[PDB]
Amino acid sequence: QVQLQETGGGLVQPGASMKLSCKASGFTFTRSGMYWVRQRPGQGLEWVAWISPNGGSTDYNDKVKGRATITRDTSSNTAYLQMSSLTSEDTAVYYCARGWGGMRYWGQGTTVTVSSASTKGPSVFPLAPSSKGGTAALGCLVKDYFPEPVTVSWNSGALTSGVHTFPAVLQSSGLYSLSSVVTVPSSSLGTQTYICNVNHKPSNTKVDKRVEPK
Amino acid sequence: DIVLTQTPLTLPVSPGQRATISCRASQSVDYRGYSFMQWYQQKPGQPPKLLVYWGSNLESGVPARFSGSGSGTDFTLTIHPVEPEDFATYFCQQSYSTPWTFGGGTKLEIKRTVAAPSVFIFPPSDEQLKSGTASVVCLLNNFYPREAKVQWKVDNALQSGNSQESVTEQDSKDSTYSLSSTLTLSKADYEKHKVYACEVTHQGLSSPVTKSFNRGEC
Repeated sequence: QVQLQETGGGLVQPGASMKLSCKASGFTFTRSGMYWVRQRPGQGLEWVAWISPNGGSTDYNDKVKGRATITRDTSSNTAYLQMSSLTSEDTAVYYCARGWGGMRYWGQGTTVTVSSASTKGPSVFPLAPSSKGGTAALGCLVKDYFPEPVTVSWNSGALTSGVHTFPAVLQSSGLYSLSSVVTVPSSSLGTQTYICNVNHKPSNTKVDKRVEPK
Repeated sequence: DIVLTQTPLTLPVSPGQRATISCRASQSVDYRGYSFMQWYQQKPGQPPKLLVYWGSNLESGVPARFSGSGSGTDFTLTIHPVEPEDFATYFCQQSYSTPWTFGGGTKLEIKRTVAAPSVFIFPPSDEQLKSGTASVVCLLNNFYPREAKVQWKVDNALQSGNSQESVTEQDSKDSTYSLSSTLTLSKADYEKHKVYACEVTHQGLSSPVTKSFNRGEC
């Protein structure tokens, strides 16, 4: 396959720097430039930087000009975006792209969060059902974590049907919070257990919360 | 700068129907026969996917029901037939002269029959109340269309300013939305009142549904 692997994201202080990387496989076409595109939370795509197929000529968005360096190592088949004097307006998911014509191969993205806020693990509370209809609803509230992201599965991924995991919400405190819910047969509340699996990697927090009625 | 204006901003369309997104460039994007205009599809929580490159070359692996066209300034991505999986934001992008620039995006909703939400209210856990805060969650589940209103009332006082809601992306499986409104209070305030309720208004309900509890009672 022709994959791109994006590394070096994470939480950074205002005025600090970042250095992202992009590794590749099998292309190596030689007529194909390397791009960096970013996406600010809840917004569209913004072009950041570009390095031409042969090295010579780089290029930058005016928002980032002076502060960014795009380079490529032809031997390791890897590109880099270094960027300095970072502000909160640089907080975004940085995408790495490559191709000849358009941008046909993308990496999955890497979140850079510019903030002097502290990393904080979530508290995970149940959304317990009634105590009554014909179908029950239950969930987990993941409160007061920073930065993003957080990951919620149910019964270690064995329960996928009826699950709605909601987008995170930035609270007035500056901490994030999200809810994940699942609708299940009320007849199976007695028999089967429902555990939400939360993981907030940034804080090393990994929690299993069982949800029962009461 | 080649400014790309993309219209319309949002667009709901039925399965089988034709959806036409257009992109207008502030100046020409052409050299000889070639027009350097690309189309990307971003489903949420995912990187953009190349659909059409250089005006009208359908990217390999993409189905033929997608097709791009246009010259100079005016370009159009058409989808026909539209399908439930085509929920996404679509982006035009120019690669004629630096800086490379994208359009603002166009958000494609899928249409379907009206579906009322199933409303659930969740009181705060004893767990949470031990700490400073009380979070009360109202869940509107599997409804169409997206437009719904949630109203929190605490001992008959309409709350506003202390509620926050988010909405799932359209289910594709059944093309519904779901939505959670989360009312946040101090422990103190939470024990100062008895009756907590969310009233949901929605098109598929013949009059607003209210789900509530009284603090304490099972």
